[PDB]
Amino acid sequence: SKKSKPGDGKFGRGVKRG
Amino acid sequence: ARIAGVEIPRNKRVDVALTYIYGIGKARAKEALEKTGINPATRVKDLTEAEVVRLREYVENTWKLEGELRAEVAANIKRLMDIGCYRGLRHRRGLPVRGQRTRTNARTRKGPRKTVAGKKKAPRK
Amino acid sequence: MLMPRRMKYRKQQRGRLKGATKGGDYVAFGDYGLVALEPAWITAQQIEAARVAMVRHFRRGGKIFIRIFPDKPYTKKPLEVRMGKGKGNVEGYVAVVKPGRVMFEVAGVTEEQAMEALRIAGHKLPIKTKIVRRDAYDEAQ
Amino acid sequence: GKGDRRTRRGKIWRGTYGKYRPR
Amino acid sequence: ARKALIEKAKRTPKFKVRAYTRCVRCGRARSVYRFFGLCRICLRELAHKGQLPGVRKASW
RNA sequence: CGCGGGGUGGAGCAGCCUGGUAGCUCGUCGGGCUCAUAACCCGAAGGUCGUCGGUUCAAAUCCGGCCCCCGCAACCA
RNA sequence: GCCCGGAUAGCUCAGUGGUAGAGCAGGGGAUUGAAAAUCCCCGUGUCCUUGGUUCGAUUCCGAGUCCGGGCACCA
RNA sequence: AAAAAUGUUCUAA
RNA sequence: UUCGGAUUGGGGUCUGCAACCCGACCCCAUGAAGCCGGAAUCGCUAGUAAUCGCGGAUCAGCCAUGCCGCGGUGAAUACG
Ligand SMILES: [K+]
Ligand SMILES: [Mg+2]
Ligand SMILES: [Mg+2]
Ligand SMILES: [Mg+2]
Ligand SMILES: [Mg+2]
Ligand SMILES: [Mg+2]
Ligand SMILES: [Mg+2]
Ligand SMILES: [Mg+2]
Ligand SMILES: [Mg+2]
Ligand SMILES: [Mg+2]
Ligand SMILES: [Mg+2]
Ligand SMILES: [Mg+2]
Ligand SMILES: [Mg+2]
Ligand SMILES: [Mg+2]
Ligand SMILES: [Mg+2]
Ligand SMILES: [Mg+2]
Ligand SMILES: [Mg+2]
Ligand SMILES: [Mg+2]
Ligand SMILES: [Mg+2]
Ligand SMILES: [Mg+2]
Ligand SMILES: [Mg+2]
Ligand SMILES: [Mg+2]
Ligand SMILES: [Mg+2]
Ligand SMILES: [Mg+2]
Ligand SMILES: [Mg+2]
Ligand SMILES: [Mg+2]
Ligand SMILES: [Mg+2]
Ligand SMILES: [Mg+2]
Ligand SMILES: [Mg+2]
Ligand SMILES: [Mg+2]
Ligand SMILES: [Mg+2]
Ligand SMILES: [Mg+2]
Ligand SMILES: [Mg+2]
Ligand SMILES: [Mg+2]
Ligand SMILES: [Mg+2]
Ligand SMILES: [Mg+2]
Ligand SMILES: [Mg+2]
Ligand SMILES: [Mg+2]
Ligand SMILES: [Mg+2]
Ligand SMILES: [Mg+2]
Ligand SMILES: [Mg+2]
Ligand SMILES: [Mg+2]
Ligand SMILES: [Mg+2]
Ligand SMILES: [Mg+2]
Ligand SMILES: [Mg+2]
Ligand SMILES: [Mg+2]
Ligand SMILES: [Mg+2]
Ligand SMILES: [Mg+2]
Ligand SMILES: [Mg+2]
Ligand SMILES: [Mg+2]
Ligand SMILES: [Mg+2]
Ligand SMILES: [Mg+2]
Ligand SMILES: [Zn+2]
Repeated sequence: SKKSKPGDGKFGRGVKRG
Repeated sequence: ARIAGVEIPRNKRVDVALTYIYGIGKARAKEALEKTGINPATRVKDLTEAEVVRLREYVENTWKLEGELRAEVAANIKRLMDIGCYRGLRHRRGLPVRGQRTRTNARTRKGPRKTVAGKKKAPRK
Repeated sequence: MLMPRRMKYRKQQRGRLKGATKGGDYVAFGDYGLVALEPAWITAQQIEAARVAMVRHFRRGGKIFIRIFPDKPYTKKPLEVRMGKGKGNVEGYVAVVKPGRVMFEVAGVTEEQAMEALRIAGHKLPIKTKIVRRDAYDEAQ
Repeated sequence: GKGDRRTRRGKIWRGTYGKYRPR
Repeated sequence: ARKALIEKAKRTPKFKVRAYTRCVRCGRARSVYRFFGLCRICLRELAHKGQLPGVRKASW
């Protein structure tokens, strides 16, 4: 639900956090 | 069983036969022969037992060798695994020690290839 | 259920049941015992029925000693066959038990608790029995 | 051979100098 | 991580070793030519415009 | 506890008779060819032989008991 | 009345003494333009009750309940 | 005068 | 094997605030696999291929055996 790939299950958003 | 425990091959020059002793590469053979006055080019079967006992004495005492060197090498590796340092763990797991890649190489350190199954490609359809 | 792990021979001839028990006639381990008054072949099934009755009467408490062992193979022909053609097949195991044998003992339990448990135990058995407590005669042996 | 650091050949390869190839 | 790294490369660092080039045109960290202060792309862009003194597509 | 046969890589079959040896086809795994799959070609792995007991220097193989799986039989009344 | 067999996740079923798997259903990731398929990850449970053996039992032994079935004129 | 099978759904920009 | 120089022990040097993870280099010692490579498969028609070394960009250093260039030596064969 955060920045880039892979996806965290929310649309558009990924697992990487800042 | 001449020197030290090693029967160094006759029919070869001294400087080379000496290398057949665990602990003596080409450079140390250059010393012992200079430091004891034997021709580096004399075939081993052609050494006077004066030269033999001369060379044997210096070789056997200047540096440490076949079985003792092996034991000091062993104690150092043994030491690293005991303290539990990084090089120690890489000796336990039998992996490379000097920072090589292990993704794709290291067969000297790892052994023959233990091939396992791979991820399957999907079928069509 | 009890039975021998191994046997030298599979089938045994039928016994005789003469005389008082050979040994095991005195309380050996516990405080109270159950004594045979008649001879019989006691079955593995009967022995296990007496044991579980006492176990549930102690609600797992106390100790139980089985001082008989069904080592004797008990043979039986299939139903509706004629005589002959060799001996029937082993169908279970019995313990030979002559009068005066201490078959069971209990310990670590109230007298009242032992008495009841040995009474119930006795109702599983095909012989008259007796309850006993360990006297000095038992300790003299 | 070129992988042998201990020769005038291997120092020519790794572009280094030393006892085994001085200057 | 773009603009705050455009700035950071300018700042004089806590240590000499932490210095690094960036394209002064686009900000690229990689393929930065010292002579121009430019990455290999901006180089090819400004070149083809003739905005780069004396630079000319070589051939031989 | 009528008689007969069977139990061995994942599947289907050899090996047993005649004690010292595990074999064949498919299948599985790795690599080739193909744009790609299949066919095809090159390699590899996997069975202590239903089970317990005995005989033997040695048991899948010989002998007993147990489990299981097919088959056959049950006539005169 | 007596004999055999079944009971484990929401559903269909594996499992041979140290409380456990699968498939399928649903969701997410990878993959895709988006799907199908394939691969990964996630939630699933007093393993029907009761007694016993055991340090320990879904697992071995007995019973019970429910279901599912089996007995056999006679000349 | 031809060894050799096949290419999931919707979309064709 | 005076072929090969991987791996490991020890001892140094340098760059760098700093080389445990994770640098290059030096010297002692160690001295693996490898005896020309299954099915299969790539490049090149001439100063080419093959073989030899040199330089530069990046860059403190460097994991470059990579890349872009440079000249030395210099073939084989094309019937169709
Ligand atoms: K008749
Ligand atoms: Mg990833
Ligand atoms: Mg951040
Ligand atoms: Mg040596
Ligand atoms: Mg590494
Ligand atoms: Mg399908
Ligand atoms: Mg009799
Ligand atoms: Mg008398
Ligand atoms: Mg008696
Ligand atoms: Mg006595
Ligand atoms: Mg009876
Ligand atoms: Mg009888
Ligand atoms: Mg008889
Ligand atoms: Mg009988
Ligand atoms: Mg009675
Ligand atoms: Mg009394
Ligand atoms: Mg830098
Ligand atoms: Mg830069
Ligand atoms: Mg089988
Ligand atoms: Mg066959
Ligand atoms: Mg045969
Ligand atoms: Mg044979
Ligand atoms: Mg075979
Ligand atoms: Mg394959
Ligand atoms: Mg295409
Ligand atoms: Mg294919
Ligand atoms: Mg048998
Ligand atoms: Mg045997
Ligand atoms: Mg045997
Ligand atoms: Mg054999
Ligand atoms: Mg007739
Ligand atoms: Mg009835
Ligand atoms: Mg039942
Ligand atoms: Mg899905
Ligand atoms: Mg996820
Ligand atoms: Mg996408
Ligand atoms: Mg999607
Ligand atoms: Mg039960
Ligand atoms: Mg059971
Ligand atoms: Mg044809
Ligand atoms: Mg088809
Ligand atoms: Mg050598
Ligand atoms: Mg050499
Ligand atoms: Mg070292
Ligand atoms: Mg480092
Ligand atoms: Mg050779
Ligand atoms: Mg070749
Ligand atoms: Mg051409
Ligand atoms: Mg060469
Ligand atoms: Mg260069
Ligand atoms: Mg550099
Ligand atoms: Mg490295
Ligand atoms: Zn730029």
